[PDB]
Amino acid sequence: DPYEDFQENWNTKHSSGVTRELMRELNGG
Amino acid sequence: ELSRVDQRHRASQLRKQKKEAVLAEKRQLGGKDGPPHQVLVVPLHSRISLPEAMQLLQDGTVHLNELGNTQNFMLLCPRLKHRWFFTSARPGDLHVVLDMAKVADTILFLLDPLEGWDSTGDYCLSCLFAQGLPTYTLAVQGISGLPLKKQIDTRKKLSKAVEKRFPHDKLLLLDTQQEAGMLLRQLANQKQQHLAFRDRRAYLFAHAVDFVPSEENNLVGTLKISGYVRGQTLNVNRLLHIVGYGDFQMKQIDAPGDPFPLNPKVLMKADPGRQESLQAEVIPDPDEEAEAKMLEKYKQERLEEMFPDEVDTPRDVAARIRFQKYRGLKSFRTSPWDPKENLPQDYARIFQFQNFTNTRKSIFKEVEEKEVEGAEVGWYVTLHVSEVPVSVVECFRQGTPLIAFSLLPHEQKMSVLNMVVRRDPGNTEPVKAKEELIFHCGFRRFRASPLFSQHTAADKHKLQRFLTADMALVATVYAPITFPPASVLLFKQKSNGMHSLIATGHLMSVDPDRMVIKRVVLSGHPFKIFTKMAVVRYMFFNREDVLWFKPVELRTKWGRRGHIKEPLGTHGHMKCSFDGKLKSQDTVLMNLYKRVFPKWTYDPYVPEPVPWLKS
Amino acid sequence: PVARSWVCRKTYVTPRRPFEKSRLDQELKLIGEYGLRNKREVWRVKFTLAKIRKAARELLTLDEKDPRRLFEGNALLRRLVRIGVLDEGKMKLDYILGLKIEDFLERRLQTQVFKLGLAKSIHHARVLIRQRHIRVRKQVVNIPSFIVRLDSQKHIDFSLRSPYGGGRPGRVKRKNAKKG
Amino acid sequence: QLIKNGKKITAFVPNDGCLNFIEENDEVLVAGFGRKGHAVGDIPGVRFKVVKVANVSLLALYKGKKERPR
RNA sequence: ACGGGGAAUCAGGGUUCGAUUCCGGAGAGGGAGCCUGAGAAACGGCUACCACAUCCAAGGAAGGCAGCAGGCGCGCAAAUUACCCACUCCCGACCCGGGGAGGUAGUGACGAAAAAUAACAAUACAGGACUCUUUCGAGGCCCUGUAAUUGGAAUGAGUCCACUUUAAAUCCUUUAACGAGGAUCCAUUGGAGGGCAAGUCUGGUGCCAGCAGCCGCGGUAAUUCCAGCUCCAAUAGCGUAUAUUAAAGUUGCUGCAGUUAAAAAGCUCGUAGUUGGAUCUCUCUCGGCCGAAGCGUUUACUUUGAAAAAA
Repeated sequence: DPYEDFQENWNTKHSSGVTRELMRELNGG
Repeated sequence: ELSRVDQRHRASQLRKQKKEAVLAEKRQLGGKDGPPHQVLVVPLHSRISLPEAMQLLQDGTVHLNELGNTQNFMLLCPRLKHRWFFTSARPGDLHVVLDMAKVADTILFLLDPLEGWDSTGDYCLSCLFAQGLPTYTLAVQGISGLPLKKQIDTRKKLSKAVEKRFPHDKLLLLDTQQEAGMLLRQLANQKQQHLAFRDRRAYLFAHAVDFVPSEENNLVGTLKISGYVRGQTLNVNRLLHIVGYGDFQMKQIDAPGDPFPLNPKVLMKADPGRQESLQAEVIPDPDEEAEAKMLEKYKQERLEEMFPDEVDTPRDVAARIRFQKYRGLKSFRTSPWDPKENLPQDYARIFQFQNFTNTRKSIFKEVEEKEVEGAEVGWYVTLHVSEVPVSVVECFRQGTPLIAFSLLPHEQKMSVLNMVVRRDPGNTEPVKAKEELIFHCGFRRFRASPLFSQHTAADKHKLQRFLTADMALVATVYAPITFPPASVLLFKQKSNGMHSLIATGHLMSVDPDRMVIKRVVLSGHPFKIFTKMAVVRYMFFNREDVLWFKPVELRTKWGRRGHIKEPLGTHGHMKCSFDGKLKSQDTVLMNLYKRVFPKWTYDPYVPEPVPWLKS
Repeated sequence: PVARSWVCRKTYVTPRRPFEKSRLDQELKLIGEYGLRNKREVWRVKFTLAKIRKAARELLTLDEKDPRRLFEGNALLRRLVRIGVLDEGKMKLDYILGLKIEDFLERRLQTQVFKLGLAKSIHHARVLIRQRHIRVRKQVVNIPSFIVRLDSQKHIDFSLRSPYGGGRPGRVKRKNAKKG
Repeated sequence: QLIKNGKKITAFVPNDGCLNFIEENDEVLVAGFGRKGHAVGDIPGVRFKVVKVANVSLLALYKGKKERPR
């Protein structure tokens, strides 16, 4: 779940990675 | 700089400054006065027979000075008016290469067209690079002996397979003497690599050795060694070291006529007793069982690259008895240590310095900035030595040359030499901290028993019990004093007297003040942990020695500092305060330290190695 | 002084932004569709289109009765009809701006060998051109990016020395005949 | 200590175990660090990095392609 | 800083480079003076001096590679002491001789152009898609492969006779013969946190080693170090360093800013500079009506013409 992992880890060291993964899920192809 | 003319002037001075300093050492070699242009030639690949090529470069005028086996001759072609000198050696032979490629001015390598080199030539190639290479030139022999298309590839299929040894150089081939005529010009106009060792001492090469003994029953007499002087001004009151047969004092020099001049008997110096320094190294006043050792040396070495000094604590004898001699340091670099607290009785047999660098700069200045009354270079001086045994004579009739060179003051006694080594990765065998190894420390040859140590700038140094392949280590041993710099080689007989090259490097400062320290790590285990307290099983066993090692600070394997607080067991348990909270995975361990001194196993005799081959 | 000419010219431009999705995607679709080798074969055909758009975009500022526009503009459309990219009824100077990369890539010799049926895939055309099996009117052509003109489209065939059209078999068939 | 004007320079030996290919008094080709005469972040006041030692490349020694010449 | 023709970049404006093969200048170690000649202040001429430096029998003699090669030195930094006057042209008494001018090879990943490293077919898939079955499932209809599954057909790279090329050779082009199944005849260079395409996979290390242009990473579960696998980008090329151009509307003419972010002179006078309000609708003495000659106060502007080296 990219939604939850972004909503949890947007503050941590892994913020850039979970934002990348969330845009991958939202935009999509 | 200021204004275009005082910038063009400012360039002209510094151009003149550099262009005149490069000329003040060019006349060190091969002038019209002519200390002869020594060219050592070796073939790498054993397919290349050396009498194939030397006949082709023989003819200006050829003078075959006969030797034991190899033809070591001199050449004069006065269409270019220079005096060449040709010596020749064989690949892999450590004896006949290393003794006259050390006084040589030029090395001429002969490569094969097919491959670069065989396996045995790569061996003596490694020792020559670490000994200090003179001016070197590649050469090849069988290029035009290949077809008219297959020779433009053969230089090109070779010259990249040389660069992992020889990064860039052109290759002058050898098929004709009109091919070799372009070699001697290329040989003549090089950039002269200056060997930093030899341009402070006065050395010589043997052209003809003559002998008559004083007495025959004692098998020792006096030599008539003849050859050119090639170093500095050879003083008469200095000592004389033959490179393979120890040090001694000569009694008479005399300059005969030059047997080989470029363009075509008087006694002058004698040795007194008042100036000649005395010869004393010390102060006068006071198969499967070794395989069973081999398989554990692939293992007891490997207890060092995963565990630093994990020893077993003594269960039988008390801890104040087994590790009585050691001590604990609060900080390994910033602790005080008296450098002369416990001198061994061997340190009453070595020589000291008041300040090594400032006594080096005063003995460096006198050979160059001061002119002594010795015989000047370029001459042909034969020499009468006092007392050398007869064994040095007939081996010259076998073919090896004998090299003798003068010594600086305070170069005959004993001290404690420190020398940087790097382990050569051509060998894979482990070496203990107190083995017997063949040392080649700056024109000397001796066996020794060193102490491997670490290369830091602080005063203390921790003993490395074995040899590693990547960290640069320092050997430490009693040896005669050689002033730095000096190139080092280290060998070891594997079997049949074959010398395995294991370590190369250079020389550090010779002094006994280098503190080499043997450690021992006492490992324990904490088994009841609390809030910032700890109960450590197994580190000690008695109750009383916990108060002995109480002031010695503790460390863990996870970086935690700590110290012993109290004991709580009548058995070997203890309470220890700490700074972080200990983890359940930890292993608390303490460090014990003591000084260590090397062994006195010095011997000037080295066995002559065999032709080095593979197995 | 020498009798040499140093007049050369690069035939491609690389993009301003190197890692851009949907530029990467579109050029990979054009590589796979037309059997090309690398990106530089798309950047080359993007470059000759950008030279043709730019020269027409210059000629569109001069008026309809300019000398230079009437001469040089009619000579630009003549080449684009000649190589078969434009048609004949679209020879105003404003159907140049409606050309694309795919119009220029359909005229290579590789895709025309595939279109005429002398191959059976777009990668089978690359080898059949490159192994010297394909000739144009008399001449063996060894280059896949040979832009086939409109009059040379009716003469593309199988190269009379080849095992496919001519008849003397290759290296492999004759050795198997030796082992028969 | 630079050859062509005598000036002195502290240069950074880049990868790991790359000081172990260098001894003293060795000849070293030095580059810039990449910021055109300014320091590169972590290191204070260091504007240069070693490229080649002993006329062989550090990337050739680190990756084990060649041997250190003595 | 030799100058131009030009070169790189560029929406438009611009900016920077131009030692370098064409034109023009200068100079032959540094200044100076001459002879000869149509032409030189000439250096592959001479005479001096200053600076280097060769031989010498010690009395003397001879020098000038910023020509082609080659050497040393310098340096981050640059090729052969090769062949030929056959080409392009030049000199001479000359259809004939000569030319390191120039041409031809060699070295050459400066750089630019083309362009291999595989294609195809039959099977099988617990692969996808198209027609039917409610669905199981029925098919050469179209595609795909972590099939090191099978199978012949195609071919260069090499090896190599011959021709051709050339002064003579080479190279390419053309052809014999051999030449591919892990077609081992193996493609590399950087990367995988974000800028920015692409793994919080596994092992090791534990603010160490080290990475990282920037932000940041590493203190025992490291998406970032050292490696294995996998994936990505360009691809016979790809990293790094420095100069420079765009990005930079962060030098601003186009086209920036100035209360508080960097910034309006303490105030006023003032010469140069810069900028300045309305207003004004072709003819005389001659030649065969058509040309001369004059203008009108002088210009800026704009349009045409002719002159602007080739590359």
